Amino acid sequence: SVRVLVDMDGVLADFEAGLLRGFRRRFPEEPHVPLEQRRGFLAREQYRALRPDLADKVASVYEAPGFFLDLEPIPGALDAVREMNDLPDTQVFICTSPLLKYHHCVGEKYRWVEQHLGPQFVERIILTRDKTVVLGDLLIDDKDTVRGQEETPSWEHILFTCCHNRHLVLPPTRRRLLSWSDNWREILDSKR
Amino acid sequence: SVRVLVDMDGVLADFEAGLLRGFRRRFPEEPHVPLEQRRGFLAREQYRALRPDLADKVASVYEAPGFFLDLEPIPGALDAVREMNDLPDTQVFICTSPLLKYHHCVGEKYRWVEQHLGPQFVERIILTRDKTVVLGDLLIDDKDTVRGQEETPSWEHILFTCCHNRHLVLPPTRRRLLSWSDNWREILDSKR
Ligand SMILES: [Mg+2]
Ligand SMILES: [Mg+2]
Ligand code: NA
Repeated sequence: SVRVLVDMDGVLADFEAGLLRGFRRRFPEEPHVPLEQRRGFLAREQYRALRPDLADKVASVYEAPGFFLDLEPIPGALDAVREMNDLPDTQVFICTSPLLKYHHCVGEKYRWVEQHLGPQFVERIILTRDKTVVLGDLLIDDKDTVRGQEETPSWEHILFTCCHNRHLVLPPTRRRLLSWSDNWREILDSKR
Repeated sequence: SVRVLVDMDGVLADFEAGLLRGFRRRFPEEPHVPLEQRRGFLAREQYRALRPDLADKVASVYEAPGFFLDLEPIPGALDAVREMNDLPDTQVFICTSPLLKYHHCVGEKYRWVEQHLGPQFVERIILTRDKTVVLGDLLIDDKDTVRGQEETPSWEHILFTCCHNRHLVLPPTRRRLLSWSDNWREILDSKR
């Protein structure tokens, strides 16, 4: 059996697109960061660098009620996770971190899964700020480094390509998924 | 470092006492199950056995807004988890399962931890319906058996005594903690 931990923001749910659209809607006069100029995992810090007052503004978008509930799916993501879940000798968990400002994030993530993937996938959510203490064979995640209390996680991190990580070049000893069309089944097969 | 997974309901937060209190307040005419007569992990099924329509009435208590937020702490629990978190070479996570009816459970659990233990402990929450895929040395949990996709969890389950499990007689292979005034430090030491 192969256990796949599938990240939520940037892999199933399009956080970055949601952030930019909410920022453009609520702060139309201010400078913004086009998606393909994004660099680094923390959008708030790139906005701060653009202009100091933008840090709190962009935070207000992703901390607002409804923000997580209303995110659009990543193309191909929901079909892929459905397909993956239905493979023999495969199990899937959705392994996601809440924001530090958790209040409108935790419940909305559960509802987003319920609505987009259904009740069977709600039961496969793991909410944690430390993914390294979750046992699995693979972690598909857009964060460029996934760190925590286990120095040597059980899983292999598969970087899922996203605007903020596109610029990185992995060494030949590592693998990137370019998108959900980039033959994920072969990565799972390497663990069988 | 020894990593201790600490359950929430029945170990930190007194679910059973809150359930009974809420049931007696909402349904003051109805028969109830005194805590000392509780048997089996799921109160709802004991109520169903008492009279079939009581099952849904008890569920309406623990599904109501505020139910989780308003639980009282288990005696000694908050002090013990504070002391444990500060021990040298010791890691604590709060590892808790949401209800299937998650809506008024997930956010309320985060707020309960924030209020009773503080923001830093909120970062130590792991929400999962499968605790067997969480890495640790020890799981302190009142559920009589803790099962999931790993047939042999990394952790040793320490059964935390609660009204519903007290009469359970276990083989000497399974260890029990009678309360937070029992010798939990020795159990941690047995893994160092
Ligand atoms: Mg992500
Ligand atoms: Mg419990
Ligand atoms: Na399957």
